[PDB]
Amino acid sequence: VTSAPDTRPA
Amino acid sequence: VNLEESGGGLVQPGGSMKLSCVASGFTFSNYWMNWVRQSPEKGLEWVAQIRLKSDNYATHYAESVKGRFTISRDDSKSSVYLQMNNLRAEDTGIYYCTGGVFDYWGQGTTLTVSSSKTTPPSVYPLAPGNSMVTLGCLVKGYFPEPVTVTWNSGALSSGVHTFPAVLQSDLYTLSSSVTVPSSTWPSQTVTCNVAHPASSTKVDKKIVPR
Amino acid sequence: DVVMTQTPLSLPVSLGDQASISCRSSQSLVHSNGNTYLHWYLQKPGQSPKLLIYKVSNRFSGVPDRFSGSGSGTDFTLKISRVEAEDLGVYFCSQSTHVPPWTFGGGTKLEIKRADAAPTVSIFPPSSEQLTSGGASVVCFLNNFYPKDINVKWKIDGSERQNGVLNSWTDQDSKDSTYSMSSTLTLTKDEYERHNSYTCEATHKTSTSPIVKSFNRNE
Ligand SMILES: *[C@H]1O[C@H](CO)[C@H](O)[C@H](O)[C@H]1NC(C)=O
Repeated sequence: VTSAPDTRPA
Repeated sequence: VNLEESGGGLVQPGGSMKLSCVASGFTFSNYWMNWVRQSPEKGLEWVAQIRLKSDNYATHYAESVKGRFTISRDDSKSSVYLQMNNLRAEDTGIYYCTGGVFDYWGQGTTLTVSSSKTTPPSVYPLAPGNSMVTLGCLVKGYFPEPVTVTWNSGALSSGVHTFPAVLQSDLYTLSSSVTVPSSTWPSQTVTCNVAHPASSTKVDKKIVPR
Repeated sequence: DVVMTQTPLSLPVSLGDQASISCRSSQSLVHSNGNTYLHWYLQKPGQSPKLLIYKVSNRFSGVPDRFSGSGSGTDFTLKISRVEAEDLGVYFCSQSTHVPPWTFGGGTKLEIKRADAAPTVSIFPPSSEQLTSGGASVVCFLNNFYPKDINVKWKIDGSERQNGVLNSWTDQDSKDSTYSMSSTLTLTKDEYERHNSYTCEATHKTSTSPIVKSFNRNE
């Protein structure tokens, strides 16, 4: 419940 | 939920160590798993992360441990591992296994990196020279931390106080007290059990009258 | 790296009152998805941390209804209403938004304000086993007192001795919101066997008179 989705811009 | 760690103790500088963690009570295979260490100097510090099968077991490491530590997981054993090479003094601390960031925590195991030798404790009974009597155990001269103290193998707990260890002249000292009804002692025995995982030593000392 | 800052270092609250603990971040913790990944933990004495609140305000499993979290951006607060003694410990915040690394606050200790209590004092002479190794520790337990402030003097045959004294305090006890302390005077056997009377004197707010316990080698 504590994990956020990663953001990964090129 | 339970996570139980193993490994640790005293490691010489430059040496290696493998911590292990076994988990139960949550769907282990769908959680990112992590190691977090705790020290007076740095507080709580996230160390390493391993992700899922789906993620091809992607990993992240803290700057202070990258290239020396390897995290891995065994979904068939509900286990996570931390392999540590070229350990430094700064790696000393309590290591927790965790699920999520940070949903579930283990109980912690302690790692000390120093060029010292391991020294098991000397355990000394504290008996007195009312309706209650206070007894104790003095634990001297051990290294590294920690020791754990129980009384009557954990069967006495309500009247127990255990004091944090203090490091003097390169060796630790701590004490524990237990308070029980005076009618019941010595007729019903009272024993302190002192465990020192790092030296693989436990001492059981019955408190007998002087 | 997001820096997490926690205040106060220690918080005194009466049972049944409300406590508020603050957590600041060096940057806003709002994530692209609009969620805010700020979480609260409680580390009770001698235990590992346990998750209390996730994403600012959601109670985790088994968390009583007196815990609530609030805040936004860089400024967050945990409120513990109707405080119970079992709520004492170190409260941490952590952030999962800007990662790696996942980062933690430095912790806030919740101290329960209870009624003054005088220490129960017990003194213990050296064991025979310790004497055969050439050492001689006299141990004084000062149990179940409040507030934490206390002073211990050791006297040997009437004169105060400061060298060789090791003091150690427990964390607050959840059963009765008291503290306990151990004071140990370690001598060599050689010096111990040259003196007769060993006294620990505890001075605490609860009385202008010290609480004195004494052991005489003429046992
Ligand atoms: C992506 O955005 C999130 C916040 O939504 C985090 O800041 C993360 O660090 C970002 N990733 C990069 C490369 O900037």
